[PDB]
This record gives sequence, structure tokens and C-alpha cells, in this order.
Amino acid sequence: TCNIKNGRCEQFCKNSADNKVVCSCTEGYRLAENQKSCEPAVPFPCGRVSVSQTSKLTR
Amino acid sequence: VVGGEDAKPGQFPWQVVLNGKVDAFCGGSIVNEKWIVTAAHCVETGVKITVVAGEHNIEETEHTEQKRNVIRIIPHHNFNAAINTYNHDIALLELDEPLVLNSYVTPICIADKEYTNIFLKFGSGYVSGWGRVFHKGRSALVLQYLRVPLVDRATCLRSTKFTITNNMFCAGFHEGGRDSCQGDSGGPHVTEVEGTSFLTGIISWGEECAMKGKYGIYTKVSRYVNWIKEKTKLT
Ligand SMILES: [Ca+2]
Repeated sequence: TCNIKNGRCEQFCKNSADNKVVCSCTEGYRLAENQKSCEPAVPFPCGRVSVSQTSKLTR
Repeated sequence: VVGGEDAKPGQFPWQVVLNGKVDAFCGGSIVNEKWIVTAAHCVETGVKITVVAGEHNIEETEHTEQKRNVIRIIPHHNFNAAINTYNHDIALLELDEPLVLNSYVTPICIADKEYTNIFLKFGSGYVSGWGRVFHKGRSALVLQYLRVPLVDRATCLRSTKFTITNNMFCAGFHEGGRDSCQGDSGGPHVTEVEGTSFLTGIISWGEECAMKGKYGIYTKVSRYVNWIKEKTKLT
């Protein structure tokens, strides 16, 4: 049920198999091991800030 | 952008600036290594256009800048079907040589029609550009950004004599003071979804900038995602 909290899909949710669901991700990402999250599948996937680590933290 | 703030370098890596007969005259967003999405009103046959990705401060050198020539321009086929309506204000620019993606040059994500609208309805998005920082005042040297709330269509309609079509949406503040402005056209209106930003609108038009009771008008990208995906395919 994509109805509530997007079926717990980090990005896209689609109903599948009797009240179930299947999460997917946009180009450059891949459906993580847990079937809900999206993880980068390329060095520079769309939409993400990767400069980070400013210059004063733990890292 | 009026009432916004300075972006940090690399904060909006999909943002590009367009240069031509006028310098820094519009913005755009990277679709992929060879394609930029912008506003069709920025590229009405006028000049030859150059695109600069990895840009931050227009007057300085950051050594992150990648300049490219635009070899092909595709304004939406229904733009200018009707005179002066700004409906379908969106266009695609093909670059001569591919951009090299890195932390300062990164595409913006583009969801399907359903999800682009779901993300827009999240009700809060970011606009950015090197446009005017004051109505009729100077342009920005450092990229500016601003969060703007989505405005209900009835309120949107009531704010102007001009027609607001289903291919547009309004965003801004009831009290004014913060808005996109001249020179920002073509830049993105983006919605961040758990750390991943998606394109939800294109900065398009307005009446003056940042005035109380007026809002920024944006091209509703969900209505065009199929077209963007069809024209920007890499071979
Ligand atoms: Ca610079």
C-alpha cells in the first residue's frame, strides 16, 4: 500500500501483488538491499550535493 | 533572486548560467552530460548561447567552471502558439561537447509525471540564480537561493489579471519580499526528497518582483517530464 508514507519507499512506490508494494528509484540509483532505500549506483548520481565535508568536522 | 542568500560552492551543482548577447541572462539545470533545461523565453532565436556549469561567482575564477557551446535548441512545441502568454515556457539546450560530471557539475533528478507533482505538492521548493537581487536593481555576482512556499491556485489566480494556466504554478510569500526575478528565468525550482533533489518547476515570469500580493510564476515541470525524457536521450 503506497498509501501511507509512500509505502516506506525512499523514492517511488507502486502497488503490487495484493495490498503489497514495490519501491523503485530514479536513474543513477539502485534499490538498496532492504528493498526501500535508494543508493547511488554511479559516481555522480543526479540530485545530490557531494562537495560537503566543508572543512571543519569529524568525517 | 530577491531576499535570498548566497549559495555555498557546489550546493546546487545542477545550476548553470547562460551567456550570450547579454551576459548571465538566464539560468538552466543540467538534465545530463549533453542537455540543459531552461525557459523557452530565454532562447527565442536571439543569439548564439554559451552555458557555464560549475559556476559560483560570476566575476571570479573558481576553477570548477565548465563552458560549453549550445549547438541545438528545442523550445517546447507549443510555446508561442499564443502570443505573450508565457504558457509552455520551457526549452532544452544541447551542448557541443559533453559536460564532465563531478561534485560541482551534477544533473538534477527528474521523476515521472505523477511523482513530480507529488514532490511539488510537498509545498516547499528552492529557486536559485544570478538574477536581480532587488526589483530593478543589480544582478547577483554570487549564486543566490531561496525557499518558496507553493501557493494555492485560487489565490494564485486572484493575484493577477494575467492568465495562470494548468502548465504553471505560483510560489512565494503572502507578505512578499522574497522571490525570483529578472535574470533568474530558466533556473530551477527544485524539491529535495530525503537528500535527493528533483526538478519541480522552471523559473518563468512575474509582475515586478517580490511585491506583496504577487507571486512568482513557474512552469509546471510535471506536465513536461515525458517530453524532456524523449528529447534528451543519449545514444
Ligand atoms: Ca566563477
